[PDB]
Order: sequence, then C-alpha cells, then structure tokens
Amino acid sequence: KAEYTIHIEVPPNPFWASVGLSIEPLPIGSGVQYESRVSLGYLNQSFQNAVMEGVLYGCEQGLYGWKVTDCKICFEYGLYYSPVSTPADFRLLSPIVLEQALKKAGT
Amino acid sequence: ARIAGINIPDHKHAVIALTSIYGVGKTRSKAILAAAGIAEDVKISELSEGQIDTLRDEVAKFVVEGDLRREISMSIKRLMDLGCYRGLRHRRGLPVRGQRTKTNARTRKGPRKPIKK
Amino acid sequence: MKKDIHPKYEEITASCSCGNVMKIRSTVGHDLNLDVCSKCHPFFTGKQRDVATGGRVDRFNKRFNIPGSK
Amino acid sequence: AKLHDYYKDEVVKKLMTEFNYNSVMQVPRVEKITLNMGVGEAIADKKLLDNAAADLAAISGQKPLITKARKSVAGFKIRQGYPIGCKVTLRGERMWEFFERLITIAVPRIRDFRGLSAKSFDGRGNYSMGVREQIIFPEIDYDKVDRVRGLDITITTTAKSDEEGRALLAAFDFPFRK
Amino acid sequence: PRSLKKGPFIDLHLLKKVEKAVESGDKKPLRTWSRRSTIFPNMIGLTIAVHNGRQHVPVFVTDEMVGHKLGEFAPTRTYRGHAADKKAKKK
RNA sequence: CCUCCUAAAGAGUAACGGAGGAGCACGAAGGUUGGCUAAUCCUGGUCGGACAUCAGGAGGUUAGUGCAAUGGCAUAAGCCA
RNA sequence: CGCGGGGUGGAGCAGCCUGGUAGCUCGUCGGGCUCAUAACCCGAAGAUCGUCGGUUCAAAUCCGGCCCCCGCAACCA
RNA sequence: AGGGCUACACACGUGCUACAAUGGCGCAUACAAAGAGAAGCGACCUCGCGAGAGCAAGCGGACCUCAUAAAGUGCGUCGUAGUCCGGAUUGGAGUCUGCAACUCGACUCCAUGAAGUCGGAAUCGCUAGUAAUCGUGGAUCAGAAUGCCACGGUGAAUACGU
Repeated sequence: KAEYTIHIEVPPNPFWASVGLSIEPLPIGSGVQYESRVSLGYLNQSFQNAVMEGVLYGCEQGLYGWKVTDCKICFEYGLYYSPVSTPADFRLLSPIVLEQALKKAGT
Repeated sequence: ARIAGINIPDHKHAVIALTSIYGVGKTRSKAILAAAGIAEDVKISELSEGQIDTLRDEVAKFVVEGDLRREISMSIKRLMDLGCYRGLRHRRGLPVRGQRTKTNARTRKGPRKPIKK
Repeated sequence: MKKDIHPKYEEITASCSCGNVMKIRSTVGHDLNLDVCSKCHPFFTGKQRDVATGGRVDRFNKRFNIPGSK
Repeated sequence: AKLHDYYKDEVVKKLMTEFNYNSVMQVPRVEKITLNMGVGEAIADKKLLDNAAADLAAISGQKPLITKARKSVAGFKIRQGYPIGCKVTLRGERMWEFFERLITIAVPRIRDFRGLSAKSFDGRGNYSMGVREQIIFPEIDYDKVDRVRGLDITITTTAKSDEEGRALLAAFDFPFRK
Repeated sequence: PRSLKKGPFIDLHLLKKVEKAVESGDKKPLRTWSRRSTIFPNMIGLTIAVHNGRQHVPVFVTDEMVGHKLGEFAPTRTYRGHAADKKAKKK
C-alpha cells in the first residue's frame, strides 16, 4: 500500500487534496473487494460513491494499464479542502492513489 | 599543604578556600572550621601550619573526593542496572529529573544537529 | 653518579608513625583498612512508624480543629 | 636503604622456606627500575620534553635522558627517531629509596586502587605500570605545585615465577590493586 | 532527589494477590496492574508481571528493590531514534 | 656503465632479451683505537596515543648498508664513542 | 596488449616545482529576511582528490600495475 | 484497571534567568498597595537545619496573616580569577496534597557541577510617574506557574528635523 496528495508549496495557493489506502493481494480467484473507514459520516455524502467510482475509473489505469483482480482495497484516511474539493475531486484523486501505490509495490 | 588534595588556595577567605577538599559546600565548611576552633572570614593565608594541621585532623568527618565521585558514579550505574526510568534515561544520556525532551535538553543531548531518527 | 639533587631521609622519615600535613604512615586502604562499598535497601531497614518535625509527642490524644477557631 | 635492609634481614630468610629452594642464590630480588615518561608527540613543541626532563631531575640525583619513537606511526617532520620521553634508569639504592617515599610522603599520589597489581607479574621477572602524575624526591618534604604531565614504569626482577613476583617486597605498607 | 510522604503506599489490589502468591509459590508470575504501589519486604522472593499499558512484564523482586514503585519494573513507552537501544546487538 | 638472470660448474658471450639502478652524495657518510649488536612477534602498564614507548621473552639478522638490487657482512665489511 | 593528456566533496575548476587532505566558485543545509519564494545577507557541513600496490616519520600530491575518458599514431606504393 | 496526553540527536513563536561590582554574600536597617479566607485564613507560643508540623489568640475583614515587601540605606568583603559570579546537570535525604507523586507534581536540606565573559544576518516597546527597574497579591486551585489579571516601590534619556 501507500498514500497520495496533490499539495504544492511554491505558489501562494496550496492546492491540497489527499488520501491513504490499504491495497493488499488476496487468495487466487477471490476477485475484487471494497472497504471504507472514513465514510461513516465524514467521507459519506456522495463522496463514498465517488471513491468507489474512483476505483471503477482506476480499472482503466495501472502499470500494464487495465483491470484489478484478486485484491481488497480499503479507504483508511484522507483530507479534502472545502472550497476546492468535491466528490469528483476525490473521484479523480482515488485512481491516482491506486495507480501510484500499484507502481510503488510493483504489479 | 595536603589538606585540600594538594591544592589548597591562597588570599581567599577560609570558608571559601576549604571547599576544594570536595564533599564540602559553605555549610560543611563553616561547621568544620568551627569544630577545628578557627575563624571563617580570615584569609587561608592567615592560618598557621598548626591550625591547618588541626583542620586536616577535623575534616576526617568527611570522605575523600574520589570516594564521593565513586559513590555518585555507582549510584548512576545502580539506577541503569535496576532498569528504572532514571536508569533508562541515563543509559541514553538523557535528562533523569522529569524534564521535557521535545525542547530544552542541550545540557544532556549536547550541541544542536539535525535528526536522522 | 653525576648528582643533580641530594637524597635525604631524616626530614621525611622522623615522626612518620602518625598522620599530619607533612607526612602520613600509610595511604588509603590496605594498612588503613578503609571500606569503599555501596548499598541501598531504603526505609525498611529502620522502624516504619517514622513522623515529620512537629510540636507533639507520639500517640497524642487530640488535634486542633481549624473550623473551631470561631 | 631500610626497605632493602629489612627485605634481606627478614623477608629473604622466609622466602627461602616458603618456596623451599636448594640454594640461597634462588631467592628473588628487584634488579632495576628503568622508566620512560612516554608523554609522546613532544618533537613539535620541545618545552613539554624539557618540562618532563625537569620532573625526572627531581625524582633522583640521576640526569634525565631521551626515549625515542621506533615504529614512529604518527609523524611530524623528522624520520623515525623523534623523542617521546626522558627515562632515568634507577638501580639498587636509587630505586629502593624511591619506593620508600611512596606511601610515606607521596600519600596523595598513591591510592588503594593504584597499588601493586598482583596479576601483572610474569615468570620471566618482568613488570610495568603507569602513575599518571609526577612524584618527586627533594632533600625535604616539598612539592613543585605543577601537574599536567605523568610517568610510566618498567621493572626487571630475578623472580622465576609470577607467584615469587607477588612475594618480592610484599611485606611493605604499599597497597595492592583490586 | 524528588521525594514522597513517609509510610509509602501499598495497594490492596496487589496485596490480595501477594498473600496468595507466597503460599502458592512462584510457579507462574504474579500478574498485576498496581504500578503506583510500593515494593515491600513481604513481596520479595517472587516474580511480578506488571502491566505497561498493553502487556505484563515479568521481573523477579530481590530485597534491593524495596521502596521503588511497581511501574519502574514495566516500561510504558518506546521510540525510533538516536538512542532507542544498544549498538552491540543485531536482530 | 653497474647488479641479478639470459649464460650452458676454466673463460669469454647476443637479440628494442627479462628485472632494477647510475649522472651524484660525504669534511662525516674519512684515518685509527676501544666496545657494542636486528627486523618482527609475544609478554607487561597507563595520561600512553592507534596498531606509537621503556622493560622482559621469543626470534637468531629477516634488520642495518648514503642512494634500486644481487653478492658480502658478527673476527662485522652493521652501530656508538 | 602503441603514444600524449585527463580521472578533486552534489557540480565546474586550482594544484604537483616529489608530500604534511579539503582550496576557489556555483549548488546543498540551517539561520537573518519576505505575505511567500526567487534573491540579498549570516553561518555550517561535505570528500575512497579513479583504484590497488610501492617509497616515506608523513602521499590527492612522487612511482608501478589496473580500470575509465579524450586526443594522436592509424602507409608509401 | 492500567497506559497516553509529558515519548525524542530536529526547528520555530512567545516567556524566564544568568554572564555580575550603580553586583553577589553575611550582619545591621527604612518607606507600600492590593487580595483571599465557615471541614477556611491565622499571629503569640512549641518542635525541627528546614519544607512543615503541633499548639493556639483573632476573624469572615477598616478588627487578622502573608510582612522588617524588595530594590534602597549603613558596615565588612571580593578585582575580573568562568570568580567571593552563574548554579543548567546530577547523587543522597527530609517535608506536602491526594486513592496515588514510577513514567510525570510542588517545597526544603546537604553535596556535586555545565554553558555563559552581554551574543550575526538583525529587531521590538516606550514621550514621564511613561519606559527602564524592584517587590507584592489573586483568579483558576486536592496539590501544583518564569503564563494571565490587578497592585504598589524606585524612576530616566531624548524629541532638531518631517
């Protein structure tokens, strides 16, 4: 697993955002399994979802580049910023967090 | 000289210092002068050889500096080890104590330098 | 013997049986039988009823009631 | 010297029977105390070596004389034989009288834990030790009120075991290291 | 250094087990959460363990340990850094 | 041009044949007289360091040799006065 | 299996005329400073001076082997 | 119930304290405001080196205690020595509230002992009972501030120019 943010420090701005996951390999033939966490009340209102729609988008990202199989994905934490973030963003963020991680790890 | 340990000062009064025997502050010096029958402060230069030492000794009633320390060093060893907090900390080289350590310390850490924790 | 300082014992061996600022019989330990050990065992080697500095005797009959000053 | 006079009169007569020799020629003695004062690195300063020679000029009537680097691993300017110490080789009356100033007037210099090391003897009759400060012997009780420098010791004996090393001069009031 | 009030605390939540343990022997350590409570003459000659926050950490009490608190035996915590820890050891 | 090997046990002796040195140094690094004896490892102690020195033991000359190297060198051809 | 020059801290470069590490400048890092950063200003750190071996009390510096870079030699007919 | 909020080679914002001598130390010694106290505050007196404890007048505070407020004033002493300064650190022992002072509280005594010699690029408050500088009290509070809020003591320099 892993975390990813889009935050920057040189311009006035900060462009924050950020999420942390657990992506862990499963027994062969288990397929694709989902958990959140922060969606109890904080991530969630349309944001629960999205992060799940983000994984479904993420099926068209990767290293080889396509589909997830197996594996379980857990949305452990994250932080939006209210006047720039939306459901989404999260999602756009969440398949980048999933791609980076898969790149870090190795496929 | 030694009276201290070959070390005696220095022109000094001391009641002052006699303290470099160690294990002896102002309280301790006045304390055995004190005790010892002499002192307090008079200059160490004004005391005679028989008064010096008669004094020392009368001194000790106290232990030698080596140890006094060690007794201090073995007390630190231990507390370390007994594995108490501390002994753990002494160890480490960190403040025993209750100080904290986020700021501070340093007296300890020494000078400082960026962390590589 | 191209002598550069003269050895003499009379000023340094006479009256050496005692301890003084000019000479001492022996140094620390050995002939002086000095002890240099450390120990702990706090409180419980003594009596456990010990009390603070105060104006009263042991097993006293009363205690001044501070609210009873009125 | 009274220490050697007592040793030949009382102690040698007992070592004869404690080690049960065939001849009186087998009983041990100290041969020499050779010294060094190996402060080192002094070729770059010279005044340190002159001050160490001025301490040795006060331990005995004998004259100070240089010891030199042989493997010379540190290096300064001159090759190999740069000076490191100032020696003075004591024997007989000049070593027995010095050991009699110890624990009589040099009491602040000698401690219980800095006494004779009973484990440092060897069956060859060779011994060595450090004293970390200078210890002088003037005509009267006096001290030069200067410190910084120290001395190291080298001794040869006729002892044929390390147990006879532990018996040689062992009746004196000088402490034993523990 | 650091001090405390004279006649230091013993704990009942430990004493209820100390009186059982000396009769039982140890065969297993005593464990406890008391920690804190003072080491008294005691409870000497057995293994205590002491909670921490999390785990119980076994220590045999000689002791030389009287007048210390149970929590000194344990440490609650760890970090990581400069330190942490000894150099040394390898794992 | 010198030393070892090429070089073949009287002797001489080649090839851009294999290796190394020589373009000076010394008034002490000379004469003479007396005496002395090592690299290295181990042992022993600490301000004494680093793995550094004095001493002892083993080693029994490997060291030393004004300048690389062979030959030689203790009755020293080495070393000190 | 030639010859000449080159091989320096993150990066460029000085040196050597047989030696006694770490220079100069940009960068880096902390600090002053700014709304903040470039940047000015203050201060500090770095490194198997290609490498292994040789000489020496002491080698980045002198010297041999070897690895790497660049240039030269590299046919007349 | 126990642990953590307090861990630790870092950096910063804001505060404290020292480096002394128009200062420290020992002795003698003068002049305050304000505020809390009914399971609370508290003298005289007694005990201990002391925190503190005992004993106990007084009081609900214009009736009492903190309290000889300290700086200041008188006298001895120090000569720049890392001190007669500083006293972080660190050993030992005693006192206190509380269920309990181990990690991790406060106070007192003995001993030990370090940086610090008035401090860079730089910077901040203040126009007079102000700043600078000395001490005191309270909320909060079982206990427990070098912060905060309020108090009184001594008490400047300089203000051309814009």
